[PDB]
Amino acid sequence: MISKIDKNKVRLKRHARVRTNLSGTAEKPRLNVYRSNKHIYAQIIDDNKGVTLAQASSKDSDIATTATKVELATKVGEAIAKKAADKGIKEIVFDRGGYLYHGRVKALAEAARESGLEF
Amino acid sequence: VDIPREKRVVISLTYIYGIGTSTAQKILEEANVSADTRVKDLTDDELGRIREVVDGYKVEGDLRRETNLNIKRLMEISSYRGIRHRRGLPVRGQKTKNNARTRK
Amino acid sequence: NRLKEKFNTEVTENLMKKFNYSSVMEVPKIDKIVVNMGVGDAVQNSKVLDNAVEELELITGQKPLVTKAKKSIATFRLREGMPIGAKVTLRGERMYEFLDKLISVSLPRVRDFQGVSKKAFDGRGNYTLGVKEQLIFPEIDYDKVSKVRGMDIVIVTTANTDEEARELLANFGMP
Amino acid sequence: MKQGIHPEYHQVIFLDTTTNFKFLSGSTKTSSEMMEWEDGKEYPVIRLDISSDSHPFYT
RNA sequence: CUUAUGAUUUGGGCUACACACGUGCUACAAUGGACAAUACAAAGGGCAGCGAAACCGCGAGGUCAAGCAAAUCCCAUAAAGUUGUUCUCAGUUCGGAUUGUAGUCUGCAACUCGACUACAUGAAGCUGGAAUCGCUAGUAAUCGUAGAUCAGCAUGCUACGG
RNA sequence: CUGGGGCGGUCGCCUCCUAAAAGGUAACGGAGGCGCUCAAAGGUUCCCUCAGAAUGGUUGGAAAUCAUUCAUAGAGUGUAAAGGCAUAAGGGAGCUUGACUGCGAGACCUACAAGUCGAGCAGGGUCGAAAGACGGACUUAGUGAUCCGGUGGUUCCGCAUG
Repeated sequence: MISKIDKNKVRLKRHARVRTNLSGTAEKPRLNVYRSNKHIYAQIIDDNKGVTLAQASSKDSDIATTATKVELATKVGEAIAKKAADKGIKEIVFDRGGYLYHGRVKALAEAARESGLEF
Repeated sequence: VDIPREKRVVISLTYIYGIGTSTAQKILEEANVSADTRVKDLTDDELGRIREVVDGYKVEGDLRRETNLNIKRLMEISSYRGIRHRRGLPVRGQKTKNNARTRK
Repeated sequence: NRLKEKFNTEVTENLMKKFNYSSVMEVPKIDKIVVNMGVGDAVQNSKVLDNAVEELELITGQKPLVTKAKKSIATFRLREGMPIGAKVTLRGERMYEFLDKLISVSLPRVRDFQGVSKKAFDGRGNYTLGVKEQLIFPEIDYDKVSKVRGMDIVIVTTANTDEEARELLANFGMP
Repeated sequence: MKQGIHPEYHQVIFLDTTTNFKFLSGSTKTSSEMMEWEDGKEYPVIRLDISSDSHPFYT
């Protein structure tokens, strides 16, 4: 036999390691990343209170197409900033989850830098 | 195949594996070569007519492939003709006392 | 990737009717072939390793991974480093191109009657066939290779016990 | 998939006179003379073998 | 010594080998090598043995009769030589050890364990140290031919001439 | 120094134990190390996870290597031991030189000389998409005052002036 790992649990370990010197304090909050296989999820978390400030997703009805799965990630990064232009448009800390800064996690962050966020 | 020039062809084809004094008769049969063909022989249209007769022969290197496995078959059955290869034994029933040196 | 359909035939024609699986996903599936050659202690064979890394590319057309040592065991001359292995993990269609080649040319050139085993498993679904290098270079004959050798082919599947891995090896295999 | 480290391989049509079990590959980069259309349209340079002519087991 | 220390059988062995000394054979060449021609002997043998001239085989050789129990018939065309063409001075056309292919012949039978020839393969070996041996004329040196043993089998032996 | 003295041994730092659950604490008490090493064994960004155990497999030493499943660290961590550590401080890879300059609030330690840790501030960089991380190695040994001398700098002095 051979046991196939799931890609979420390894990701979780990696993310846990990443997210020990990475925190949001509501003057510089944190957006993290959860891409699954179809949809990219972004979310501004203030790590001090444990209270979020914003939320965006590739499966939400405002941004739901079948474009590339990368241009969908560009639409979500455009979405999380224009909701964070309602409040707290200052610097944030990008949290890559446990994923590389490449492809869909990169296009989520390239889109947020060119749409008002200053990270 | 890889024969040398500047010598006579009755001794030149001997230099490859698988020919000794058959080029005097058997290669001389099919090809219309002569005895005094040096490097200056123009054997390029004659290269084709020797290629047809050497293609039937096992000579150029490929005979040593079959010759090697004939010993390998002979030791695998473990015959007395074959044990003498794997053991320095003269093989063809010779006296293995003092004057048996070329097999060591 | 022509004869990959041999597996796609036997998943639903024999394996659904043998064990009576409840879904097509949990049929036993082969995942990797590693062709780990072995050690060949290179006090001199580091030059024969350059032949041994050349022979295994001709068997399977992927470059081997020259696996080095791990410990400092005495009565053996080796340290950390000292590359004493080679393997190729065959994952994709090169597996089936190697599998649907080898199982027709393994039993004939070995000159064995039965040929491999009736059992070689580890109680989990892994075979680990052992080869004394009597099969390879079937295209260019015994012309330029130098030293006799011995391979090792491991078949890693998603079988669960021995008798389900006997079923995958009963497709043009000889136990 | 990496360029540079791989040797050559192709769909080697194993041209055997007994049923032509052409599901093989390797490094037979030789003269392409006759390529069967049901098989690998490449060199037929596997000219003769004892592969699937007479198995010792399924004799 | 006397149910063996004597017998009788086919099967081994006397032929084994990391080696060490005796005795010889063939050599390490261009006063040679390979191919063509062309001479000249002596001695001895032949009680189903020697077996010609023909053939049929690349050859080792097979098929019958020709002669004969032999100064006549056969073994048997001695060879080195001589004549010509060759290679060119290299472990090259020098020699041919050793291994697979012919299955030739003898013999109940050639695996241990024979004898050649057939195409392959072609190794040591460039005239040998200290030492040591033979030999005073048809002798050293070389060249080939015979016979005894023997169904088959000598690089030995014994005789023979050049 | 010394259970008189001599002889033997010892003399500086590091790590334990003795040490009595803070620190500290002696003996010629019990154990050991050091008088370095590294241009990657430093920096930084990325990935990565071990020993061992079975099991079964051309090498098969039991044990090299391959695969599976268990494996909490039992591995490893330049070097003694003790604390550490899978945030990996362990293991790879890519770029690099922060193994920077000027400082340092504060604190530890302590008879003094010494010794240690530092946020932060400029300066000027490296790595990283970025936040950031970088003032040497997982931490704790690898040394020795002053005086004198050498050498290189130096807007300082230099005897009446230069």
